[PDB]
Amino acid sequence: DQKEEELLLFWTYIQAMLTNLESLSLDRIYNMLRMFVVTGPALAEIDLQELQGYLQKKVRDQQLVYSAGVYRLPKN
Amino acid sequence: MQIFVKTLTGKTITLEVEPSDTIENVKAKIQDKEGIPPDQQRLIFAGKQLEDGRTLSDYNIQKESTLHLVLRL
Repeated sequence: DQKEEELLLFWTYIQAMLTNLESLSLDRIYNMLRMFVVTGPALAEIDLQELQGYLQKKVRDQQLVYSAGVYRLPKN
Repeated sequence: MQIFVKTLTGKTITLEVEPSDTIENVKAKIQDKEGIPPDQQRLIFAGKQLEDGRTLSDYNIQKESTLHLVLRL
């Protein structure tokens, strides 16, 4: 409920970020999550492995591409 | 029983509590440890912000659980 709505706010936030920065490592996206926690605190418990698994669902669903150690959005 | 409160600096403080303690009272014990006023504290567990009137046992928080503290202005 809280976690889920805020994870949606985070995804929207990250897509905008990727659109502008082109690509992002897992580690930089994690640093972005930790800053975002202040805005939506229901994400406070998410750790690096859980974030990775969340991003991997997006890769399986072809909403992100993963290569060269970085995540990218499909070209639009 | 023992619980842990992790702040955004990565600092982990440890608390002596009972299952019957309110979230209000947990925030009073955080205040005693860090000087943070209770009204500024948001405590996070199982994807929720914890309500002051409710108890740890109301949220099924067992010993050794970690709460996450995120402060507001």
